[PDB]
Amino acid sequence: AYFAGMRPLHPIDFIFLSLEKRQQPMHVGGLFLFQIPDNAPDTFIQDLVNDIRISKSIPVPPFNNKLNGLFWDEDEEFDLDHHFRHIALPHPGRIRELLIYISQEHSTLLDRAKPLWTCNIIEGIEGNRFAMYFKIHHAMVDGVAGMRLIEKSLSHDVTEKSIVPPWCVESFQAPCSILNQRVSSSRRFAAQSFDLDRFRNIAKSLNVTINDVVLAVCSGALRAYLMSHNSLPSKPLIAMVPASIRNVSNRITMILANLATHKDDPLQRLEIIRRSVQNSKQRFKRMTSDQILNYSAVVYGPAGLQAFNLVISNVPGPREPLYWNGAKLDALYPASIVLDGQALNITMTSYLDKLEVGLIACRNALPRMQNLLTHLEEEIQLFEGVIAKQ
Amino acid sequence: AYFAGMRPLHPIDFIFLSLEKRQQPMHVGGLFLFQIPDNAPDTFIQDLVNDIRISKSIPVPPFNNKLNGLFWDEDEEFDLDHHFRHIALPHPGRIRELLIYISQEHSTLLDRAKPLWTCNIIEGIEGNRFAMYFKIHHAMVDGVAGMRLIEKSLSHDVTEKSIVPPWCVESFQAPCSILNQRVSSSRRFAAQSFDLDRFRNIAKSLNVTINDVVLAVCSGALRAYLMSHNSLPSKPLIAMVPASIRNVSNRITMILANLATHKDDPLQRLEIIRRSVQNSKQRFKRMTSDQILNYSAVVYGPAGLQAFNLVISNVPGPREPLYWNGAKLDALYPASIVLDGQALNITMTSYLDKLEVGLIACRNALPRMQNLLTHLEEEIQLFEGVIAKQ
Ligand SMILES: CCCCCCCCCCCCCC(=O)O
Ligand SMILES: CCCCCCCCCCCCCC(=O)O
Repeated sequence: AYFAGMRPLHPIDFIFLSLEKRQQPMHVGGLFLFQIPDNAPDTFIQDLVNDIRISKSIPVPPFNNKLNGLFWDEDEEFDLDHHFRHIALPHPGRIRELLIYISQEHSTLLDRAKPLWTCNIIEGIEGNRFAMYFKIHHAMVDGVAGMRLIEKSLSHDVTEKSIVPPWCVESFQAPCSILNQRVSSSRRFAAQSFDLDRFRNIAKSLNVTINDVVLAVCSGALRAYLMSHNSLPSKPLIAMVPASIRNVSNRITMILANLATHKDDPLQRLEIIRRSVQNSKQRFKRMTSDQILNYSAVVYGPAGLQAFNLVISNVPGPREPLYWNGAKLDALYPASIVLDGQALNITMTSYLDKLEVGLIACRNALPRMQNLLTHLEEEIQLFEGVIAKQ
Repeated sequence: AYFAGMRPLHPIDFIFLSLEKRQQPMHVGGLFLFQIPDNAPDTFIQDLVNDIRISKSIPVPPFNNKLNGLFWDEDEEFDLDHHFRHIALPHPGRIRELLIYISQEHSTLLDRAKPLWTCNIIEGIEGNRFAMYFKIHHAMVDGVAGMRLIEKSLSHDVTEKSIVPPWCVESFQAPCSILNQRVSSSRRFAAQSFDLDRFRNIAKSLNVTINDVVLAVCSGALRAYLMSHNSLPSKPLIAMVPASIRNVSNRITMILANLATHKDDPLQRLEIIRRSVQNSKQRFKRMTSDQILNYSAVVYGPAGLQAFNLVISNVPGPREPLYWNGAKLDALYPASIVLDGQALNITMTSYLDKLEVGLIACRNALPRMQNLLTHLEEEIQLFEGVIAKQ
């Protein structure tokens, strides 16, 4: 064995630790929005956190794993107050201020002396909700593995009562642009839910896929945002994009595609994007460790002359609702990684027939990045408008 | 493909690049001693180097490979005077001063902007010899892969004349000790050839393996050296050692073993070592990439509470002589890697029924480390003495 019980790091794990620097933390995160149960006492949160604070249960893997050289070792002294925070948003708890708080928290490095995760419970969200923000290093999980952890730790049964804390359960065509700039550590997170049936209706009317429509909505929104800052490149943006929107224990194949942001017509943009996705020869399967390794090298350590301007990621979420001690998971937003030369990341999760959009950027490279949420909505409306006339 | 022709780094490659720091370069080296041909003109070296300087031939892989992000790319502009040096040792060219020169050269980092190798030709060595010192990053080759490059680039035929430069051809039981100390970048290299038949005769007389005898010779020598500096630990040194001395395209399995340096009798030391090598349960095969990966993690990124005090490596060399433009390869010495917590490395190569010993150390952790060559000889003589009486 290896030091009696330890496990060597996987090469994938080691990539994300070696590439982490002050200016580019290599953790991912999930913003969970929970609806307080209809029949819950006013002390529902206080009691849930109190059960956590007094619990004698020990974290189960991977939450009890910590680094020891090039090996995963077991944490023998769980330090709750290192990993856990319970705070409240001041009245009236608007989503604006929640996202400010998450932007700040997503900026800070994880301490490598302890298991590489933290958990925030934020009470007082408008609309009778509370939030959990779970930060976890990419050396431990990517989005798909994170989703499996979510499904193991939460319940599909609204009646089941939680008895332990969640962590104890069971070739270079891309132009220069302001997106491609050295980054700071300070982040801006902008998140919003969209009804997936709007994209489904557009796809059916124009005889394309939902993935085609989503990518065209992103393209038009990026074109509008860049134009508003007089920063639209002459050549179109190139992006690493999914081949599909949902694809069986599977990570979706990723494709190098032309986003056609230099065209001024939405149908023209959609047409170029659809063809590019269909016909691109730079296709990166993510079914085997080696395939995932090679994809990770392309994306996080690309060779240079750049190859692409941004990554648009898709992390499938569950189709059936989840619950925490009876509280319904109302929304789930992904927060991914920015790094030098990639100051904007777009990641999306499908959950309950919603498209959960998580935008993460370097605060100083992309000012007012949150405007992209408005540009996205306006682009959906544009496609809906042209179909309404047709 | 990956950027049209490039190749992703192997995880093994990436370990040796990521762990390199100022104080611990991660290159290996070979010191080649050549005998000038009996019928050679006095301008043999001048002409060989001149043929190199004027050659229009291009390096072949791996010598034309260079880093580009997390990928191997092709070097499109070979810069001879970056990679190549021709110097002379001042008269009378003793081996003492050759090893001083190699100690200094083995201390310096390789520039990552170019292919990760350099070649030194040193003329004027005593005894009608010249030396080649070839430095190459472990991200490109380990010892066994290096030996295969040597056999491809040199000739087995004394009559064959070279027409191109060589690069164009075709659980924690180990005590604290001064060996286990943070290191500087400055190196001391101490190299010497021993007749392998002396170890063979000892092995036959005492009914043990040659590997058993070599390890016992190392143990007694290390005990004497440490005692001479009042630095012999009370507990025995633990070492990562080979299971055999020659083992088919194979890397020898490595074993965690008790060197028994706390015993004062050579036969006692030999007995403990032989049993430990036979019975140790920490055995690390190196037949597959995964196995080599895991071995590399143990050795170069060990977990801590250390596990071992040093590594004694064996790199098999050819059994038949090699030649360069008629000049016989008379001797071949390996120079390996020291790092934080491992200030001494012992590596050995079998060539022409000789045991070629290459000792490499942090200059400042182990003063007068070259005395170990004397202690090694004295230990062989000790075993020969006890057999002569028996
Ligand atoms: C119960 C603990 C679950 C932890 C889930 C953390 C969030 C999942 C990652 C979302 C972003 C992934 C980005 C990506 O890999 O493309
Ligand atoms: C023709 C170029 C050949 C380059 C050979 C360089 C020397 C081989 C490495 C010797 C030390 C190896 C240490 C080890 O891996 O255990």
